[PDB]
Amino acid sequence: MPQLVPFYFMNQLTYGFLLMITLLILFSQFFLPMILRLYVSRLFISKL
Amino acid sequence: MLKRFPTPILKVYWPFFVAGAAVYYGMSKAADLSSNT
Amino acid sequence: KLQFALPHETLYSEVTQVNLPAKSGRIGVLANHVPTVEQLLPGVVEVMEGSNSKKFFISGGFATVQPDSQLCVTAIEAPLESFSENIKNLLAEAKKNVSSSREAAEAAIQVEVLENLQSV
Amino acid sequence: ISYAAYLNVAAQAIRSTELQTASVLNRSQTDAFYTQYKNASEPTPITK
Amino acid sequence: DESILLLTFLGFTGLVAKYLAPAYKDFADARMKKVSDVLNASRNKHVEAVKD
Amino acid sequence: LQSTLDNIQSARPFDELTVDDLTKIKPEIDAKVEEMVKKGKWDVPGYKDRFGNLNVM
Amino acid sequence: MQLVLAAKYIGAGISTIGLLGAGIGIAIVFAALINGVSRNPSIKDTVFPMAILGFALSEATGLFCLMVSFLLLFG
Amino acid sequence: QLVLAAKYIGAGISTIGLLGAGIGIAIVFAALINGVSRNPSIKDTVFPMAILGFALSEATGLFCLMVSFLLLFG
Amino acid sequence: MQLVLAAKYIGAGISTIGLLGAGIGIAIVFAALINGVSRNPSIKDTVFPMAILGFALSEATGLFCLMVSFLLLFG
Amino acid sequence: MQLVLAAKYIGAGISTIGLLGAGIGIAIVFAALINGVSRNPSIKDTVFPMAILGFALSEATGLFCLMVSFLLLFG
Amino acid sequence: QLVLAAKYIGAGISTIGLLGAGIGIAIVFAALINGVSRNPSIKDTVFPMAILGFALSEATGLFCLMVSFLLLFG
Amino acid sequence: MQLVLAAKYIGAGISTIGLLGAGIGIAIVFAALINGVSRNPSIKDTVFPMAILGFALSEATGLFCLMVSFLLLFG
Amino acid sequence: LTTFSLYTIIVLLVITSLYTLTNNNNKIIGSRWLISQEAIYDTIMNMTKGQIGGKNWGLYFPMIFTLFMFIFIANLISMIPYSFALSAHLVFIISLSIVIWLGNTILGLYKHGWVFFSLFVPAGTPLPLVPLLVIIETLSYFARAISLGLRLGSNILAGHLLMVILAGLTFNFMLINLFTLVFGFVPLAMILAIMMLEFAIGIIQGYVWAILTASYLKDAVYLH
Repeated sequence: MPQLVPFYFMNQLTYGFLLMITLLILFSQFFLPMILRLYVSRLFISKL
Repeated sequence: MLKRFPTPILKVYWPFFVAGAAVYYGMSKAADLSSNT
Repeated sequence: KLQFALPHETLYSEVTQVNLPAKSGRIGVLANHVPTVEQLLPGVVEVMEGSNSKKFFISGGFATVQPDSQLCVTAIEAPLESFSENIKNLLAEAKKNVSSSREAAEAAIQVEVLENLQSV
Repeated sequence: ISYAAYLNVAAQAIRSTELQTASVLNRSQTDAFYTQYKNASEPTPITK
Repeated sequence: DESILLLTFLGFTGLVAKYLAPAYKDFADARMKKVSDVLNASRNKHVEAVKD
Repeated sequence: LQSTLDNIQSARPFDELTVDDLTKIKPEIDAKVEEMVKKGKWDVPGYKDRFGNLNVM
Repeated sequence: MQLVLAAKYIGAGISTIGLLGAGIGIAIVFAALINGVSRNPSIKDTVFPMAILGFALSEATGLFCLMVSFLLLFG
Repeated sequence: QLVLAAKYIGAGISTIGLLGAGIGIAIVFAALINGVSRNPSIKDTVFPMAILGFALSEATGLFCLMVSFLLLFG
Repeated sequence: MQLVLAAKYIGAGISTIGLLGAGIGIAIVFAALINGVSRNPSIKDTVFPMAILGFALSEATGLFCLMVSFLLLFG
Repeated sequence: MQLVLAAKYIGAGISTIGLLGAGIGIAIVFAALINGVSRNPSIKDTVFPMAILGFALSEATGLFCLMVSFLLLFG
Repeated sequence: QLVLAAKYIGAGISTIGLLGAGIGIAIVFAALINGVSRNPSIKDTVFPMAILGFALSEATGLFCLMVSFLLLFG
Repeated sequence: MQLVLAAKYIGAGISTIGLLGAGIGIAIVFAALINGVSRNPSIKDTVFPMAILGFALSEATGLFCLMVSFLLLFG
Repeated sequence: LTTFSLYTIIVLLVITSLYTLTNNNNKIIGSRWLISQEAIYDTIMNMTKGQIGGKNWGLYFPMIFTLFMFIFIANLISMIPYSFALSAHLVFIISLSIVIWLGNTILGLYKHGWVFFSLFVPAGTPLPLVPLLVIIETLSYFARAISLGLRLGSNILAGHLLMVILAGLTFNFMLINLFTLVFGFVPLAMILAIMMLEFAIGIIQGYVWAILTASYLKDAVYLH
């Protein structure tokens, strides 16, 4: 099948790994602590 | 909305990253052998 | 048609659904069911006659579907809502009891019963 | 362990919610002494 | 060929709008309520302590 | 204490309220979150013992 | 010519083998029904729709198989 | 002739499909016996079930059999 | 080419055999449902989505066979 | 030459047979789950991870087989 | 050539062997779920042994697979 | 010659079939171990070495088969 | 134009919107869309607190989360009836799986020396069959290498290809006049049942990915 034999493997793989690393950093530093912030805030209000 | 909280996952995730660099090189050679189409 | 009984009381009784935790897993009985004898373990029980439900916490006993659709339930002492924070105090005691140790079986059973009540 | 001992203990354990009445406690508490016998010669009554 | 595939996807979104968009509304509602009730309850709770 | 009653009277959070205002009035919020981000934990026990835990499993 | 016609007649036969599985499957659903209903006769009224669903689905795997058999048999 | 050969060989292959139905029937009758021996009196309800189960099990085999005949005879 | 084309049609029939396993699989999940429900009654509300899931997953492995069969047969 | 291409498509058909076992396997894991749940409905939350593990692991052998099929077909 | 064709055929036949391992894995997990539903509590002892049993059932299938690659490439 | 070389590879492929029985086999022993241990909580001290013996023996049929596969393939 | 690159960008743009435009005022009661991303977070919090459950469960929770969300979104993108391969570019998924396997082997070696290989003696068993159980333990350890990637890749690719093949057949089915399309709804319904299923088998595969690479990480992090 032509779709599973390109030669563009490294071209693809470079942009592919760029999306992965972006999401990892993005989650880890930004969006994950903002969900945990909702949790802790809700509990802090729950305490108060 | 968003706030940056640093994650020092560099030293944590060091074996994951090492495998990626090696594979970057290795898939290049596999690609080079197939690109002699 | 249920026959539920205890020494001191002959609680409740026909009875449409009875849901039991037995050495057969959990069993629900509706009308005729196969005539079995089952060891009742300590249990959380629901008994329904129509959709009206009476809820029992049960000390284990015996269950026997009879061949005459008389569901003979025999138990010692129980309702789950009357029986239910002092169970948490008793939980601390039972853990302590396990610490010291037939005494082993006693303390183990106490932990089991505590878990079972804690479930509701 | 023995089945009737198992059920007995379960009933006894159940005799401990906070609303519990004396009669419940009595139905699962006894201080009797089984006067062990033999033959005549009777091993001493040990608390039941 | 691929317009048949789009008919299947269109059918897929039709089922979604029947069942899922109200269900997800109900799900979202359920959580919104639970959070709110805890929050407003806690606000009440400290006010009691003030009065005491 | 009259003032304390008045302060609850003039604000009753119940819909929304930016977490930034909560961080500004209590930077402890952001501190606890940050310590958790640093630790590699994400459990808030009271968000489980006095809020749900949204799991089908 | 002969090769294509041969391939059709052989290939049809081969397909038919898959169909045996569905036959056994159907029996398994019915067996469970009988045993289940034996254990509680009044579970029957709820269970009979569920049983027919399981039967139909097991049979369905057979339908797809049999279609492929006929496609090879009769083009 | 290759085409005629393919018919006779092909017929043999198709015959394999029937085996599942034969087994299927046995399973239904076994369940009948198990249910009946356990309950006794489930029987009057169960008897129409047993006949039905036989028929459906047989039917999947029957589809195999007609395919066998179609290839065999032509 | 007559050989290669014949080979496609034969190979298609071979893939069709695989369907027997899935057919039996569907029945096994539903048999468990019937037995469990007959024992407990009341479990069914939780269990019924799981039963459909079990059928679907067994079927899915079957579909992988089916796409090879159709890839040769039609394609 | 024709033999090679023929062999590719025949061989593809042949490999596909291996998958059937995994299809039954998945059903068996779900059957166990259903029976376990009906016998103790609270087992489910500890068991749910183990059930998913069993689905995947059973499936994996079949997908290895399928991958050889794809090596012939696409390759 | 016939030899090139032959390695493709041989690879196909060898792949079927995996079937048994897939069934094997499911049998270990079924017993795990049944045991744990009986006990509520057997699992801690059982789980290490169970992962060993899964691995071994799978391993047999991998022998089939390794023969397939040895045929196909070799 | 070409036919004989082919027959070596082909014979190896056919030979590989026997291994499937051992795959199922090891699992039946381990399943029984789980079942027994779940019944007793305590059969295990006898049963664990007994079970390892059962594994080794069930595996062996597959290994005899594998030996023949290698003899055909390489030889 | 590199289609694969364009759809990887599209995945990135979907994920940014899920914590921003989904969110509407940093609500303390929870925005209607954002309630989804609470539940996913919690059922994976309690899953990797379950699965590896260290004091560093959450330390590897971002890694397990971006493997969730990547697969979760890219099995929406691959489901569009006019969109190009991502996970069906098998080479990205399998490469990623082998990378994770190598990064587990290295982690196990790094953390537990060359006595990392003591992991592959499974249990106390008779000494003459101790080496055998190392061979077919190590064999199973890099079966995890290819199993994890190929499971997901095969499922997504095969599903879409099945639908497209059945769609192409139904093109020639509908090239037989409308009287055949009296009782001709059933192949369309079959593609529809598969279309419901293909999202399902991708989220199930995403869960299977993320539970299994928590279990493998349990093995790699905790020596015995």
